[PDB]
Amino acid sequence: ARKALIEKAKRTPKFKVRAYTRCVRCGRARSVYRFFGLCRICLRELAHKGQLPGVRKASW
Amino acid sequence: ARRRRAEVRQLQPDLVYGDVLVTAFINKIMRDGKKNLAARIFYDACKIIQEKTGQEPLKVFKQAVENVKPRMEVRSRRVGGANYQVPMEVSPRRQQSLALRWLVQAANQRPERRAAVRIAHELMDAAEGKGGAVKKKEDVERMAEANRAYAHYRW
Amino acid sequence: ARIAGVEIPRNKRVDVALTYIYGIGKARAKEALEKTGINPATRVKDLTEAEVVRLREYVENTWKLEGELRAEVAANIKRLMDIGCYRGLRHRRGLPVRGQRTRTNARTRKGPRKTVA
Amino acid sequence: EQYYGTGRRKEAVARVFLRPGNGKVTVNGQDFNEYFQGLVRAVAALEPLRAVDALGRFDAYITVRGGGKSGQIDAIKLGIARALVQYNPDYRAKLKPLGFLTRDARVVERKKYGKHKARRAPQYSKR
Amino acid sequence: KIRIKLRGFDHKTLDASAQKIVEAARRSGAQVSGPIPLPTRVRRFTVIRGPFKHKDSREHFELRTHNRLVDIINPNRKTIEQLMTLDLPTGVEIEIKT
Amino acid sequence: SLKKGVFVDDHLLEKVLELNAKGEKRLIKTWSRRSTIVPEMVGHTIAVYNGKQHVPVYITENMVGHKLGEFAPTRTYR
Amino acid sequence: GKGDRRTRRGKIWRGTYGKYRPRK
RNA sequence: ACCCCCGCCGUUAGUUGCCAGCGGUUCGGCCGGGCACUCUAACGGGACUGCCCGCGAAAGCGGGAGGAAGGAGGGGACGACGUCUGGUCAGCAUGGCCCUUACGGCCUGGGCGACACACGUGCUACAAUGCCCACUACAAAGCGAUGCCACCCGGCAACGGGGAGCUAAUCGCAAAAAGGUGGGCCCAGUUCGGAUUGGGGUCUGCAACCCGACCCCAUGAAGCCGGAAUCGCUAGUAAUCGCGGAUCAGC
RNA sequence: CGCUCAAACAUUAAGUGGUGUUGUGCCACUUC
Ligand SMILES: [Zn+2]
Repeated sequence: ARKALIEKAKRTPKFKVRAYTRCVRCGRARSVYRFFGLCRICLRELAHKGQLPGVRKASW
Repeated sequence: ARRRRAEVRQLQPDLVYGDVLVTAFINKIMRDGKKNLAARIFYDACKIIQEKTGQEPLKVFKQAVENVKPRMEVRSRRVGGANYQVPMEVSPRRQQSLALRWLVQAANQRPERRAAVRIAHELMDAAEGKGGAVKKKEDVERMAEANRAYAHYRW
Repeated sequence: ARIAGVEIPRNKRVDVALTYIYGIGKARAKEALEKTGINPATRVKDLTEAEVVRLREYVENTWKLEGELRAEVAANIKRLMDIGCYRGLRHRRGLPVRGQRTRTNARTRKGPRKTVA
Repeated sequence: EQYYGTGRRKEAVARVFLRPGNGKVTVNGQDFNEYFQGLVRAVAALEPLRAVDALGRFDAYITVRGGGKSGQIDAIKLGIARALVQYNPDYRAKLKPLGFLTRDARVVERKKYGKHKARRAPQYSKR
Repeated sequence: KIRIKLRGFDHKTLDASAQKIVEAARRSGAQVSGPIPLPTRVRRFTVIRGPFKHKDSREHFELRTHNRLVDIINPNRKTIEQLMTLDLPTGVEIEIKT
Repeated sequence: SLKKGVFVDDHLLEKVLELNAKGEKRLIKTWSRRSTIVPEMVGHTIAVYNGKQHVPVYITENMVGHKLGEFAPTRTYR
Repeated sequence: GKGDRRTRRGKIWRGTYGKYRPRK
């Protein structure tokens, strides 16, 4: 229930209730930023990677 | 503080009496930052002064804190394991921390309902001495007297 | 004066006096004073003879309270007990009935702590 | 004719319009003592006026905004000081020393992460 | 009589095109207000630094958005054309109304 | 808690509305512990599921505004 | 108190307004 | 140290603000009007033990003036060679290993929320520096187009209907709360404390029994400041008061 | 209030014992 799990969040054959956000890259269901479509873990990487437009290290 | 002596913190003078002792004790009645309460309480106390005694409020306030002002406290010194209570002098900037505080206690021990009248009537008995705040001074002073035995560790 | 048949609120705010009445609180106390137009300030020791009668005839006749109310509460529970439902099994054992905590807390309907371990 | 300075304090900034006259002190409308009803911290604002004896000779229409109530009075201090030092540069020799022309950068420091209140670590444990 | 909104993620490139706009416009017809530096939105998304049970020492970034405004009273037939063959942004956003 | 259209599942009403046609028995396998007891399903004995099995429980007149799940515990120890 | 479900000092904590808090 | 925020000033800008300046005013920054200031957000300036004196071999230290800011101005970003054979193969990657009408796939439902009990972390308090209620006032940084919902109506209310504007420094979440003023309560297990429970009720969502959030009546508990021990903070800190956001149909 | 006990708990990385304090009848030694 890892592989097949990802292909379940693209179908939505039943109620909209059973719909949830899924990490595009990895496949996590927890900590998925509705802005990126990524999970807290990797979007951090792709944030070290500068492959994320605009996204920059912040300090104040 | 192990590095520097840590210079004492200077607070701003009163806004009605212009004195660095008044506000020094105000923030002492102050709880959680509500500087207003303790201030109002304080003055409503000095209004009790001018009603009970024809004296001037700040006068009975200067003489009150002075009375509950510890001359010689008792502290603890370590001399090779053994742990005594070596008495000695009370730093001139401690007498002021304590005294202003030691009125706070007994005024919060009073049966009186309103807070103004607990610091008012208490400061009217501190300048007298018979107050139950000075009875927190007379006590610690006794602990030093009776301990004047182990005085040869006065450092 | 005995208002709830046997309950006697006296010597205090007439509005708050009705609070100690089983079935009356802080919302029904502001209602009976406005339907009989009575002073919510004056104490109970001093009011019209027709006012003790006024609130006694009204209040004790407006709805259910006192002991006949507690009476029904027990029954309502005794109905959750008889057939034996879930919102019944929670009275029947004494645990909380809102699916709350039981692994910790819940001492309100679990009594004092028992330890043993 | 006019005097002006610019004093700030914790987001709460304040302008200062000085004009020769009575002792009138209107701040964004609002009578002076009125806009600080029941606030002992008030009377501290008009401090740079008794250090110059020109309290009963100068009105002043203030325009403060931002921050809380008590912090504002601090943005009126820096302002009244800069206003009576502009049209009067000589009052500065005996003004700055007593302490009246300083920003005072004491600001609520950012809350840290791993804390509730920046300098507030979760009640430690070990059991 | 004409307004334009410049949104972007890099104020360096955004400010260069904001200034680029004034040169052509002004110096060919209409009175034109300089670059108006509008308030700055910032999307700060904080995240747990570690990949597991390490709720602390985390790391957070921000997605700054720079917004600048410029107006141009008269849309000169000489400027309308002066603002189509000289405009070469990149990762910038622009909008035009009336 | 719902108020308009007291919720339920149609299947169960399906297999029971035929029981009101010629009043036969009162037996049926169910899975909708969610649904609401019908004031018209009085006297039947439904078997409600709880993750473990089916519990045959009789319905009366007092219990109506409740659900089947109430009369079908899920915690082995009641 | 702040833990009250029927006071001004309560509704200012539970987010809700209800009867005991100004509204349209 | 080179970077960012906050402190002082100036340049560039005037759909943010301003009877400051005058004119009209439904006397509301609402119209004209203006860039001053406030602000907004970019560019730079500034502070280098530089100046004075004292101490000193130098480095450096102590004192004073100027100054918005001194001796690192407050705050962040930044964590070495390695250690913990620390953590995670369940985020992903990945050698080895086992399963393969199955250790894989589906679904409804249950469960992860079970309670004789124990620890960590928490919130609310046990009240007169307070509880309650009315009126009245002041933030920052943020977030919002089947989302934020102005205002009108019903309703005790949660809410619903009607409907304006808003992809937003233009509309909206928006009352900030404690504060201020007036009022009540008058030391009581209380108008403290709101745990628990009965009844009625609203909304999201196929569906709230197991298990949701919230409203009203009612019921109103342990609780009168906490043993051993133990916890945080050197200043706008602790404490104390609020507000929003990520996650989300809701919680 | 003092005195004896079997536990819950607290002191230590851990163990042990001790002890602290409630409950009950009236720092030492050690970690194969
Ligand atoms: Zn990922």
